[PDB]
Amino acid sequence: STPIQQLLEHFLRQLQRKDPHGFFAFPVTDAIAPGYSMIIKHPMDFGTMKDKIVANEYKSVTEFKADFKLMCDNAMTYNRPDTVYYKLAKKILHAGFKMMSKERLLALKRSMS
Amino acid sequence: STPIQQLLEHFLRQLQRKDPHGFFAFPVTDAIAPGYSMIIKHPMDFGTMKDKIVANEYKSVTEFKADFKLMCDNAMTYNRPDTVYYKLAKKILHAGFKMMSKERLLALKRSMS
Ligand SMILES: Cc1cc(=O)n(C)c2cc(N3C(=O)CC[C@H](NS(=O)(=O)CC(C)C)[C@H]3c3ccc(Cl)cc3)ccc12
Ligand SMILES: Cc1cc(=O)n(C)c2cc(N3C(=O)CC[C@H](NS(=O)(=O)CC(C)C)[C@H]3c3ccc(Cl)cc3)ccc12
Repeated sequence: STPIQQLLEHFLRQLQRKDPHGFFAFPVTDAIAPGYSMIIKHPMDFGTMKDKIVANEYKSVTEFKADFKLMCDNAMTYNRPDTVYYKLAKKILHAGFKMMSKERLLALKRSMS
Repeated sequence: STPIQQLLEHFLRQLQRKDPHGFFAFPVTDAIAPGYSMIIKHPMDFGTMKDKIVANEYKSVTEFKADFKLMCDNAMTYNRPDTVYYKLAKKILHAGFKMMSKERLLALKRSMS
C-alpha cells in the first residue's frame, strides 16, 4: 500500500461507519430493488470504492469524492425521500463533503509540510 | 483516528515490516545493551513512536521522520557496524528516507485536491 491509498481508506472507513446497516456496502441488484438497472446506469457502492482504492484507481481525493457523491446520488435518485435509503444517503453526503472539503484538505496538507 | 494519525500509522507499519524480530520494537535497556544509556541520551523505538501517534504528539510528518531518524542513528552509534542491529538500522533508515522524502510528500499533497 501507499499513502494516498491509506488516506482514502481512512475517509472510506469514516463514511462507512455512518452506514452500520450496510445499506451501501455492496451493489444494489434488481432482485432487491426492482427496476434498479432501468433507473441507475452508473452504479456505485462502498465495496466497489474499496476495490478501486486497492487498485490505486483514484488519482486524487476529487476522484474519490466523485464516486462517493455518485453512490449517494443513485440512492436519492432510485429511492423516494420518505425511505431510509434516501435519508441516510443525504446525511452521509453532507458528512463526506464536510470531511473532504478544501479547508480540511488544507489542514492535512500542513501536517505534510 | 485522524488523517495525520492514519498516515503516520501507515509509515510506521511499513517500517516495522522490515523488522520482523522486533529489534527496534521496544526501548533498549542497559541490561541487554551494556552502557547503552552512557552513549545514547535520547532513546527511541517503534513502540514509543506508536504511543506518540496515539497520543497525537506529532505535529507533522517531519516530526515523525525525526524520531525514526533518531532511532536509526542511536542504533548506528551504539552498535558496531558488523552487527545485525547496525546493518538493519541502516537498511531501515534508507527505506524510510525513500518513503518520507519531500518529493513523495509534495506528490501526496498534489493528490489531496
Ligand atoms: C431497495 C433498495 C434500494 C437501495 O438503494 N438500497 C441501497 C438498498 C439496500 C438494501 N440493503 C439493506 O436494506 C440492508 C443491508 C444490505 N447490504 S448487505 O446485504 O450487503 C449486508 C450488509 C450487512 C453488508 C442492503 C442490500 C444491498 C444489496 C442487496 Cl442485493 C441486498 C441488500 C436493501 C434494499 C435497497
Ligand atoms: C544489544 C542491543 C542493541 C540494540 O541496539 N538493540 C536494538 C538490541 C535489540 C535486541 N533485541 C533482540 O535482539 C531481539 C528482539 C528484541 N525486541 S523484543 O524484546 O521487544 C522481542 C519482540 C518480538 C517483542 C530486542 C530487544 C529490545 C529491547 C530489549 Cl529490553 C531487549 C531486547 C537485543 C539487543 C540489542
